[PDB]
Amino acid sequence: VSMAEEVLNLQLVSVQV
Amino acid sequence: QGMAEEVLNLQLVSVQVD
Amino acid sequence: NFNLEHPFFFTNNDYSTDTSIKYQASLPFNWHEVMNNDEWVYQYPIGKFVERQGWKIHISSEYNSSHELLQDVAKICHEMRIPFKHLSTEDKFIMRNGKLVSRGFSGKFITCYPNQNELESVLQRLESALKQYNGPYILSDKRWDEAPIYLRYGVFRPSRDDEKKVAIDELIVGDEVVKDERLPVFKIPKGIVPPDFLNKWLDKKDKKQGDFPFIIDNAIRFSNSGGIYNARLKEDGKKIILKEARPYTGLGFDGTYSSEKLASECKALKILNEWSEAPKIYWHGKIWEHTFLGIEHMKGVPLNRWVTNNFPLYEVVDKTKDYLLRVSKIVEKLIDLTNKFHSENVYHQDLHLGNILVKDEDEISIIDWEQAVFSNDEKVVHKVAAPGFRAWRETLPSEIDWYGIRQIAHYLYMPLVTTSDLTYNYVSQTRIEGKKLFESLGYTREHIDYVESLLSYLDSKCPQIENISRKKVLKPMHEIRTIESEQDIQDFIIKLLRGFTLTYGQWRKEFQSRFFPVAYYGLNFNQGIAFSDLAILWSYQQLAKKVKNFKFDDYYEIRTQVINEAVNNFKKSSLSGLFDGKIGTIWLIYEFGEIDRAVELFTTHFIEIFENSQNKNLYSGQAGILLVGLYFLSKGEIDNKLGEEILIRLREYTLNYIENPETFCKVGASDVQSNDPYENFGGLLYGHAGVAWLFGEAYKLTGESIYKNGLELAVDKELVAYKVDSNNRLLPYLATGSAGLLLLINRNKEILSSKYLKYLTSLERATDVVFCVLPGLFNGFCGLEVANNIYSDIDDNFSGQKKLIEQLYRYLCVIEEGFVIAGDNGLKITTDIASGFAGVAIGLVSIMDNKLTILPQI
Amino acid sequence: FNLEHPFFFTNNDYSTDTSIKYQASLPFNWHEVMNNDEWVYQYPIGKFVERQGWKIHISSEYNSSHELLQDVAKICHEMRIPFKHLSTEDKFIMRNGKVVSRGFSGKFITCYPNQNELESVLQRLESALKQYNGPYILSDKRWDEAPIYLRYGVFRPSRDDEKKVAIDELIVGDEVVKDERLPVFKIPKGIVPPDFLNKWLDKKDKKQGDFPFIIDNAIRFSNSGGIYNARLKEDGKKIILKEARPYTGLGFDGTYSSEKLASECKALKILNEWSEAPKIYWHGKIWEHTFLGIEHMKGVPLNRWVTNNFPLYEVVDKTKDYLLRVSKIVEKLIDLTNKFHSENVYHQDLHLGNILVKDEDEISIIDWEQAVFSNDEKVVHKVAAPGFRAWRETLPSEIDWYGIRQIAHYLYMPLVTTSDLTYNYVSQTRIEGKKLFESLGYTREHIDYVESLLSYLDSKCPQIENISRKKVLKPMHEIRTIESEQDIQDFIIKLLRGFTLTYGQWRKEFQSRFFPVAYYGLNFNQGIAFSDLAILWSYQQLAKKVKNFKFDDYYEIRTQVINEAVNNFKKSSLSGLFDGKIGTIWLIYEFGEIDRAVELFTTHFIEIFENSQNKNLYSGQAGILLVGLYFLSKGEIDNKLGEEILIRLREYTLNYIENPETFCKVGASDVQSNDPYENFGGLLYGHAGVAWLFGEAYKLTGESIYKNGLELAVDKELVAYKRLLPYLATGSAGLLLLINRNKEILSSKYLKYLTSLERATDVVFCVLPGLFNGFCGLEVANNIYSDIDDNFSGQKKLIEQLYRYLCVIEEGFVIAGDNGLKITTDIASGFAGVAIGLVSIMDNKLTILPQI
Repeated sequence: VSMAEEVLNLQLVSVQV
Repeated sequence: QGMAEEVLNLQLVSVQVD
Repeated sequence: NFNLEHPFFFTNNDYSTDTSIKYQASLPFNWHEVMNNDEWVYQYPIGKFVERQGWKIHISSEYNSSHELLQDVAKICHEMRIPFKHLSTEDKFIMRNGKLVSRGFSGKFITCYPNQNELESVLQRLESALKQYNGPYILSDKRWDEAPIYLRYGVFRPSRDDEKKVAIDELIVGDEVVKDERLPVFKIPKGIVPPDFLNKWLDKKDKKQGDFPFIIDNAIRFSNSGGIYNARLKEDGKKIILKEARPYTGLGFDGTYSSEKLASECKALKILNEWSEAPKIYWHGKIWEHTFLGIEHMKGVPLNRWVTNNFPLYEVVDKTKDYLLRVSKIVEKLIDLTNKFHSENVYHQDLHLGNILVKDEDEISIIDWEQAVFSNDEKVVHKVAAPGFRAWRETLPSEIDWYGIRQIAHYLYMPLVTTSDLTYNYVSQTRIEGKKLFESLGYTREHIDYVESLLSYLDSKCPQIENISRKKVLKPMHEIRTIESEQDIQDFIIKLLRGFTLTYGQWRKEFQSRFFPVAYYGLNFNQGIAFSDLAILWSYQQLAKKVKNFKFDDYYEIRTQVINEAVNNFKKSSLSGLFDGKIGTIWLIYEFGEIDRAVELFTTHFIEIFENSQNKNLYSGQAGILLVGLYFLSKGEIDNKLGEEILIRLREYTLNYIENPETFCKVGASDVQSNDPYENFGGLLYGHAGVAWLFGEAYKLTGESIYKNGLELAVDKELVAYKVDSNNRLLPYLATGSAGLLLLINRNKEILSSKYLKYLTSLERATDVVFCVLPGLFNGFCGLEVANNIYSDIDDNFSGQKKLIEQLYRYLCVIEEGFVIAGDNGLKITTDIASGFAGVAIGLVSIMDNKLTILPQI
Repeated sequence: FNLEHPFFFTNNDYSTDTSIKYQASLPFNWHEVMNNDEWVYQYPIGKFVERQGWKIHISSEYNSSHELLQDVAKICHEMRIPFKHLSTEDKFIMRNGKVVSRGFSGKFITCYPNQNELESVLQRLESALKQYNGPYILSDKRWDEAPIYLRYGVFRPSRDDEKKVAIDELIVGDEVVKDERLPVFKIPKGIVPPDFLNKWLDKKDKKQGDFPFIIDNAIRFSNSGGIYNARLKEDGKKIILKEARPYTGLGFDGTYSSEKLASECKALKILNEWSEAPKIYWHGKIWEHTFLGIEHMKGVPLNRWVTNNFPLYEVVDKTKDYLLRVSKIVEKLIDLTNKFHSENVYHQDLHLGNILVKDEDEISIIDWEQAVFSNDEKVVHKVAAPGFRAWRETLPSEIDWYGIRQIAHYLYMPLVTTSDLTYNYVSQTRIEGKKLFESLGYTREHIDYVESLLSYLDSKCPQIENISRKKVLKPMHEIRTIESEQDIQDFIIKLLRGFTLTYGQWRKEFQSRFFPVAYYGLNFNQGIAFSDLAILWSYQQLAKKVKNFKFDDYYEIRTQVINEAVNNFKKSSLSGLFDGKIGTIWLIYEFGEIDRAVELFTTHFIEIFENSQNKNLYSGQAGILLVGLYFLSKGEIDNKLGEEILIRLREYTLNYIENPETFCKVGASDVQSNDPYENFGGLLYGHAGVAWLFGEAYKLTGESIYKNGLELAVDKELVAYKRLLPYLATGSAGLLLLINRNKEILSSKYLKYLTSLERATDVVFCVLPGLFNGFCGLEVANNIYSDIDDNFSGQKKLIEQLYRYLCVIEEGFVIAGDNGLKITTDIASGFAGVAIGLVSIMDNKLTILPQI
């Protein structure tokens, strides 16, 4: 635990195949 | 038990206004 | 009922939310379910020919077995080819068996329509396949067999193209048509031979085994199963009032019939058989299938009649003051007896003016104990309540009676309890208002302190709860302040106008039909000066112009939008016989601005709205047209060619009025009240002093010899009704007379002789009442005060405000800074000319400049 | 949903809100004003609330929502901060669900304090709540332990003495920044935070046993998770994981997505010994969210398998061998369905995307989030695909069997999508697919095998009573051949009869429009695309082809549509041909009141020509030019009005000849919902409508100017000669329509391709039933200008193909609307969408567009 990485990886948006 | 007139008198309106 | 009713404002018929469990059955092929007018669900077999005017079978059922009887009867009819229909939802089933439903249509649940050549294959199947049956008795037929099966000769589907003379519910035998007998007794119609297998059924007959030992004498209108009537016992000669409990009818929203309600009243009045009042049961018996409950009637009057007969309305009425000894005595007797019956765990749950009976020497009596519950350990919401005696947020059965006693004691203190269902804790208005009311009449300080102390003692018994009913914005006032200067008027005006963003936008956020809410009588009316969404904003215009503060919020787009919704309402009203014009709308456009279209509309629609009037009146006839018509020619807006015909009608109306005055002036001696009944002929708007107003304004315009004679005739046509009968109960108001004829005399005071002006001082004491019930200007309170000092020719405007506003503080509910008024039948908030905001807006704006913008003064 | 009305569509007028509401006690010197049906604002009276301050968003779960609302109200009433909250339970479910956007989540309580009384009210709120854990809003950081989140948001609108109102622009200095609702907490530019909040923005914590995931892509961010792949550091196989943020994602019942993924974990833990069996490689809760990664097998979803393996054309299916594959995969489905019915685990959601197929026709079942572990209740099917919803709260195992029955009937005939509308719709597919599988020439053994399989799956379906208010809709079982013209009139009188039924059903529930419309065009009430009078016009034309009317309501509607179709010119502002200003005038022209139509055409003609910002046949000047050309051919106007129309049409084509692209823009080739930059093929939205204009212009006048532009337009449409879009409006059948219209005009080189696109447009199946983007538009153009009497053969083709889309009501038929479900009648897909084809196929007129 003890991390804020989950909220700061939750938007990247890529590929449409 | 078995009377049938309690429906057959219930239609009366008359007048009872004071 | 109350939960289906939209809170705050009134609502139209199109508010069926229908949040319940629907009634429906499974459809096979060769069949289809069609939807009727939101109450019935009709199913017919396709290809099968359905006839007209056949022997309809009606089936009734109770609440718990409703689903099983519906499914069984539907599965019987789907196997055959008999057309089929039934109720839509559960709420319509409750409404078809409620207490307020008409007894001509009660319990009709399934009305199947089988073939006229095959009934014996239908009726025995419906008898044998139903098994368990617990249905009520419809007031249609005579109970075919034992199962609730009823053979009414009614009407099927309407006539086809091959069958002429459709005559819905009118065809019986042949070419002639007799109306469908909606009498509750079964009656075979004139003609129609019965089938051979039904002639043996329609003989029946049975012998006698008793003759119900209580003789009914007279009666009044029923509700669903019993009614208000009087009877006499067979054994003793004492007067008895028994109640009729028809089985499986009179449901509330919960599954409670009237039979267990009268059983609860019986079990309450058996144990209550020694405490003087609340009489015991003389006879209780289940004869045939109905239930009867004989309770004797004591000599007394209801508390509403006692309030209206014993209250200081005038100085001459109730001499030597007193009245607080009587009020304190009857309230103390109420408290003592209420504490007496709160020992054996029995209560009332319905306190009302008609439930408390008083008699000679001020002895109370309590009746109508049908809602009593014998246990007090749960929290229940008040199910059925009088208009003004409803609880909030599931109070206990212990203090529902205490809340009712508190409300009736505040009615006895000062009678305005009727809006307590709208605003929570409304009695803080009546306490503070009645204190300064009784401080002005001259009642003694120790009696006022005694009644205030006992009233606070009941205020210590009401449960102070959190107010959660979507009415949290409606709060009472504890800032009852005197009027000292003009700032104390202008702050009242700016707050009263500032509340309209709230009370207008909240009507916008849920309703789109009208733009302003109205009363229940004037909800359908949307044009003219009686009930319109235009005259309210018109009155708002001069009330904003009469004060310095501008009250910005919303004036441009609404003032443009009212023209757009009113332009298509000049074409009658799309349904109008006599109110097609209601002219004076052009006067509102003249006050609004852009007179270039108002003159064109006045010249366009003036002639066709005159010949269509039949019942001659200012409102329902053509007499009120000429008052507005003379105004434009006095102002100089029309041509003399148009005005010559108007003056010709002015001259022609006087000769018809003075030739035969009894052509349309029928008042019927007694008071006409208002609204629809008793022909509404008291004076002015709803009466015949409007033509006296016509004669006054016409003679003020131009001088004619016949105008004064017709004016004196119209004055004497109301002056013969001089029945002041030692003051007043009666119907003084403004739109029914008294203040209106005072206004007529004070208008043209320089014209009439001294004989009419001599009557003015003796009717001034008649119209100087200290209390009225309604708050409007037509049939309310402020219509008196706007007419009292209107043409005094002296600067007493501040005295008029210091009278009117302080007397108006009793009808005011505040919306967070802004005040608002409940109208006629004051349970619902409203704003209109009749009883609401505009009834005091016109009063304020007329009393501060002496203009009276209801009607033109030239 | 439950609030979504059956039968027809509904944009927003049935917000019934039959649920427990949210409200708080109101003290004196306060207020409660109604906001836009979702919030109730409470503010103290005479207190100066400011603008552009620090808001606080308080979020909570469903169970303790009432208690937290009462606590926040009771701590906020005695002090002077304005306060607002949600209205009812249904709006709370809508704001905390799976379909709602992730930027607006958990918005329960938004108080509006001041700058000076800020630290006190935050510490008071933290010490007051101190519990009731809830959702994490994707706007801020979680202050303290209670769900308290401080967003520098938007306040009350600007005062009259202040300027630059600028709603949701936040006005930092003189410049204003767009308040983007990004999921990451991003402080906007400028704005110095206060001193007591400066120590809160930098509370960074150290690292720990960090997750071995490399997230590469993101496809499906709905509200809480996503359908998105990742990379595993240890196992070389591809991993796809799900994200379960706590207390978000809800149905109408209080079931969060965390226990849904827990149910998927406890299902796929015991589903590990099977052939497909996507096992849980890692399960655990990190920080506060819950993650769950499962293995992904190589394959394609069943949409792509059906659209790639089905005999649409006569050349794509070689040596048959398709029903054997269908029988193999249905047998595998039956065996694997009976496989997991022993250990008391079920699916409760059978979808096309939930069935994965690979090489050698091996099935694979995924998406087990709605599994159940007990079969002894009668719960209702809560969440379902559009076409796979059970009825009347039946047993979970036979809900799975109903899904298997519907997917097998999709595999037999791909028309499942309206089975939510008409109960037992699969009988239509079972009847109809046999008549074409005996027409393609498939083997009787395979056809009898798949029919025996479909009869076997019907034995395990719960044939029950139909109580869903859709007892009006029933399937057909009298689908017979067509061998006489009497078949045509007693079919078409049924199609006439079926229209007043749904008209009365629509008017008994709505009062806004007169006829139902599809969603795409529910608000549209003009033109010959989505209106209320074009359908009645097609009704009148098709009733004129029958010897008797037998219409209950036909006169007052006729006299009412003229009154309600003349005030839209002063209200609407959308021009063109379809849903345009002149389309209604064209409708009034073939309606009666010819003088009124000519007066309206002479009145509103110049203002609608320069008001078009596009030049398409859908919404552009080409439609106005077409209607004016038709009026010039009819002779209803004068030469003074008709002179400048040709001059303005010449300016439309001289730049078109020199510059053929102009408004062609990018080369898109898709349609989907037909808003975003269409495939521009064919008519309507297509690039080839100017060819129809040039053909109708050279029919009337004649010169070499229009012919060169006509051939250039045909060549510009001809660059798409290569597909899976043979439709009428947006597709290749419009080119066949143009060439059949102008066969004598175009040369033999251009007529050489007429025999080429015929085999392209001779498909035996289309999904939608309409004429714009359905099946009927192909068949109405297949014999539109044959110059021969094969009208009865055209009817015997089109109606026998149209039997698969019919649902019977009374003694009449009616067309299922767009996307299969939610029945409607318009020109796109409805009664009119077959009625125009029926009235056009036997008259060779094509009453959509004239022949000069």
